[PDB]
Amino acid sequence: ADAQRSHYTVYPSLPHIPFVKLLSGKESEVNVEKRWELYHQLHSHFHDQVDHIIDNIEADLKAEISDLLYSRCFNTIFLLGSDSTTKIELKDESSRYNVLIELTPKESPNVRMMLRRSMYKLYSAADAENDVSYDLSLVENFKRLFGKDLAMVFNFKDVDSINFNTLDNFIILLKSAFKYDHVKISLIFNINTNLSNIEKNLRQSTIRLLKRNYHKLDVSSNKGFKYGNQIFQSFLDTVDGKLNLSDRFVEFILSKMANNTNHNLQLLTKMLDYSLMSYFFQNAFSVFIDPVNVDFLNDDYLKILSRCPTFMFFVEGLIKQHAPADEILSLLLEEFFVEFLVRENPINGHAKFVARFLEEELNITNFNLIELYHNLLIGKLDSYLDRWSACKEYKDRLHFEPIDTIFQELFTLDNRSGLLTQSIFPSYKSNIEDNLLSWEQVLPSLDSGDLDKIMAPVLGQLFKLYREANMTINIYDFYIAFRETLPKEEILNFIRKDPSNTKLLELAETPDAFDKVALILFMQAIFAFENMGLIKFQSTKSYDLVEKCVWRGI
Amino acid sequence: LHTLKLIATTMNKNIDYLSPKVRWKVNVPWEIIKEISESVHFNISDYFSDIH
Amino acid sequence: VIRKFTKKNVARAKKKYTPFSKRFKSIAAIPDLTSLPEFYGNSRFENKLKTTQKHQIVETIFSKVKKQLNSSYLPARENEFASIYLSAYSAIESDSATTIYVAGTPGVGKTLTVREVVKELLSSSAQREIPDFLYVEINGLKMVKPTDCYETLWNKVSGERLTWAASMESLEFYFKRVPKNKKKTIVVLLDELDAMVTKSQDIMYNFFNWTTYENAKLIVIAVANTMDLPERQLGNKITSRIGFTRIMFTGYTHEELKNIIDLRLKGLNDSFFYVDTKTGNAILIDVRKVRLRMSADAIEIASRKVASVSGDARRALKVCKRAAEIAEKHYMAKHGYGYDGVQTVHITHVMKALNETLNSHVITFMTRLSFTAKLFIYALLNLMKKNGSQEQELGDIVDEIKLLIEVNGSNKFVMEIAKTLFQQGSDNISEQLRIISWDFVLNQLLDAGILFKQTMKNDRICCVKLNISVEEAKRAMNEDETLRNL
DNA sequence: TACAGATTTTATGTTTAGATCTTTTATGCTTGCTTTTCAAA
DNA sequence: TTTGAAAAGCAAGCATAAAAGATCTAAACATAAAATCTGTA
Ligand SMILES: Nc1ncnc2c1ncn2[C@@H]1O[C@H](COP(=O)(O)OP(=O)(O)OP(=O)(O)O)[C@@H](O)[C@H]1O
Ligand SMILES: [Mg+2]
Repeated sequence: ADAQRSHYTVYPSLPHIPFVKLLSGKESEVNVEKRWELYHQLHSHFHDQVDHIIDNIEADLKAEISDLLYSRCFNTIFLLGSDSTTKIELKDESSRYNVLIELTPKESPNVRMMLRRSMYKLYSAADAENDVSYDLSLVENFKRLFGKDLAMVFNFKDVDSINFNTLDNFIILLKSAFKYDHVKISLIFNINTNLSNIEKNLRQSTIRLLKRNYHKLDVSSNKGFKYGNQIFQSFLDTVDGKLNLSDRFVEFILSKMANNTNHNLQLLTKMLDYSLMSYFFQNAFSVFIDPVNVDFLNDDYLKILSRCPTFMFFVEGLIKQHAPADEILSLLLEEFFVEFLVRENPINGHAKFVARFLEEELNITNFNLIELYHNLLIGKLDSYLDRWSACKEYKDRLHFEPIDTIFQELFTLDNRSGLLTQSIFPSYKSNIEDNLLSWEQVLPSLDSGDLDKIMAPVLGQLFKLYREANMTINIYDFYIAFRETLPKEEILNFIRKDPSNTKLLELAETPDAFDKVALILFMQAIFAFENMGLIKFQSTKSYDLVEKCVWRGI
Repeated sequence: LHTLKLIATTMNKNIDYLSPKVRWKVNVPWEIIKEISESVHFNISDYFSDIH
Repeated sequence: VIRKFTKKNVARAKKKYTPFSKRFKSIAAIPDLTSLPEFYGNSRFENKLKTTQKHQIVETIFSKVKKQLNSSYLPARENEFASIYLSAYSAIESDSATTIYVAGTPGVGKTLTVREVVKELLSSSAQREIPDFLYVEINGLKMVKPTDCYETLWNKVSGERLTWAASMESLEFYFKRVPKNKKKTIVVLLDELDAMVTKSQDIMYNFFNWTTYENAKLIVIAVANTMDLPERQLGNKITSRIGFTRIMFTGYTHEELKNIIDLRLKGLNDSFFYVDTKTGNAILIDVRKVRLRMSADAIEIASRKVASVSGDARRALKVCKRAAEIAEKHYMAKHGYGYDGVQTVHITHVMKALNETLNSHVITFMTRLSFTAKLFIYALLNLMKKNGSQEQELGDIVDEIKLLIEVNGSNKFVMEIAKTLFQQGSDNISEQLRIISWDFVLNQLLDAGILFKQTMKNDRICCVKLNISVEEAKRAMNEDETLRNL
């Protein structure tokens, strides 16, 4: 059986886009394909800029490491917030081999393996452009074998993960190469936590050795917000003139971006991407971000767009300002819808204007463009600009009031349904607890109908008694409590419904029938709880008591 | 926090994260957690002043 | 190509990989292996160890007794000889395959009587009473690897040199598919079978399984030191399936050992010798005629002591040789003889030769140690008398030594020796935490095997135990005139 | 057949991933006494 | 406003889980000489 196997490949039997028909299925397939292709050009336009930004991050970061790496001691570079993914380049410097050595904690169980891997990589790199011993006498004999001087650049990856005694002994080992006049050694430390956590794990003589020339480099993407602002601006120029961004959405972006520090840019890209997929999958008005689809107006579009609250406010203001009733009933529209979807919405260009004015005209760099865009959305840009004590004279030039335009609710990115929360950052164990406790929000209540009506599913019934119990539960008392909730008569009628099964009918007329059925269902639900991680047997060979492990609402 | 070893476990290799037998402990000194608590303006010393 | 490590001293034998199942096209294509000059065996290193002597050896009257009591030179093993001989003879004359398992303690004459059975079988085959056979001797304690037996036996069968797995498949195909009229009978002595079965039971099961084949013509004699070796290496189902002959070899009694010794000495006791009086050379018959004897009670008590302890012939022969050597040492020292009326080997010589085996040197070694080493052992004995733990921390021994020095200040010896123990008799040396030669005597008692020390880098909490017993230590420290009164 | 070259076989060394058992220490249960807040008069 | 009394606290003793590691095995990774198999010649 394949179900009892470790793994197996199924060559399915083959007996065209995932977008569905909206407007209760009355949308045309032409509009579905146009939504598909529209989403693809928006996604391509965003992601080309994102790829260019990521490539520029790589190029500038290699440039900074190459500048710091060049121009009788170690040359020490500390890369703070590195995550150790960058490929470090060394130049071509004549009459000198520049050899770069990567070491991970998995490649470093002891000092011997560090030296053997380092000298194997050194000998292989020197031969690439008679066997030898992979030890430090390769370093002292390097000019005798290859004729040129040696420059070793050690790159320790994930320094917060390597055993620090091994790393200390390896640095003390590499100190022995200082007596050779043809060797210089550079060390690169990929620090993730901070420098004070590193020097409390190293010995003081090693710190005194490393203090002769060291350079700190904040290599995080959070420093200065220079790369997050380019990604957010690329998303803004993708959706400029087509889609709006809500203050709820930008506040959600900021709140989720604060909770992750080492991986911020691709979380932002994932959130913006999923919002774009959700909008282009749920909204039939997406075809109207292109002006060539204005002849595709039908009835269902009009009754969907007539429920906009901006339209509601506009027509009640119209009955406030216009006394006669004949002009009001004429609007209650197709021609009025077209003339307002071609508005410029200059908040994106003005956000770019204040961004370049803050960066290149006031020499202020420590601003978040996402936070600035949120403050421009809520109308408090002055309360964001009154911090640096230099925008006081420019307070009146950068003024902007928000314009709540008509029919912007059909073209916006929001989160008022919690879909972005349920899909990207769910309350996983809370959802499991709430599905176990309630269960009528999962299984439908259709109106064995009687036993389905008056008896709960077994896992939810067990969880209702689990939650109200103490930390330590007696299993037999738990089974006694579970048996009281069950119907003693309707269950015995339920197992007699099928006359074809004869052994169950034989077991049904036993005087100990209902307790056996209750114990079987109880034991199956108890092992389901044990596999989920809800309970734990606090023993090995008795299995008489269990301990509660999970509490709802934590 | 576990992969940075600011938190540690009772076992170090082939770690069963989902087992209830595996327990957790802090792996920072008092000075590090003190400056972390002052970074977030949390009164961590108030939970230790009355105990000793 | 840049290598990750090198193996520069690989010496590989020129052994082929193709087994005997592919030497011929079919089972009917195999010729008569008896009529082949490489099959069934159809030593050039002696002249390396050759030289010429210049001076004649002086062969003393006791050197005949010494040379004639060597293990290199079958009373009491007649039922065992009869059993092995009739099993092997009945299986050879019926062209069958059998296996005889022989067990026993070392030195009871197992290999000797199996070899004597084999030579008697060879002599009977020389008289054409039974068909001819090959004799192969495989010793499990004479190998680098246990699988080399597969390499050896096939090399004695076919004459070719294969690797061990190919040799195993070759031997399987030989004993299974080769017909009986095209092959010869093989008698294998599997000596030291516990040496070849330690890693796994493949060699045991293969050699016993080959005797179950109807085409095998194989006699396997397997000699071991325990009886339950087939019962614990193979299961009872397998050992019931083969059905080997089971023979035990009990140790010799004292009368049997006595007959062994004077059968080694049958032509020498109460015999005459022409002895050169100026050199000591003796010739069996300026020259004196000397009779030579060993008394009966000396051999009697030697064979009585050996049969109580081990019962093997090697120990009895060796204590007789050692007694003769002691007698010849005193004889050569008395007469001033060189290397190039009645002479007897007495009861006292056998007594002394037995006493070298019987006595232990532990007490004698401990009574001749220095004061610091005896101080260490005395402090250790005091600590196991006080707390009764049998393992004492080294810091407790240090404090007990310090307390024993500080308490006995009125003693003349301790007052005279304390400046030596804590300052090496010098006023420029500060008072030391350890005594002088502390680690020296600790290492010496660890090297002698008197002590055991656990592996711990904290020198204070590290524990030390006596590795001998407490009574030899008590007897050693009560001998010393300094320690026994304090 | 001949023979250079490629592949297999046999043999062994290097490094890592994990299992089992032993020794010492943490941890939870039991039982009897002492302090302390909250439900009730 | 008391009050009293059951919940909470605490500690000595002890059986047991579990941490730390000593010791070891086996699989992945690696090399290498002799024999053996392939493709032309
Ligand atoms: N019955 C005997 N008669 C004479 N000499 C004997 C006898 N038994 C043993 N010896 C002597 O003692 C030696 C030891 O005998 P043998 O090698 O047969 O012992 P074993 O039982 O095979 O010992 P191990 O288990 O040590 O190999 C023989 O070589 C021989 O010199
Ligand atoms: Mg023997």
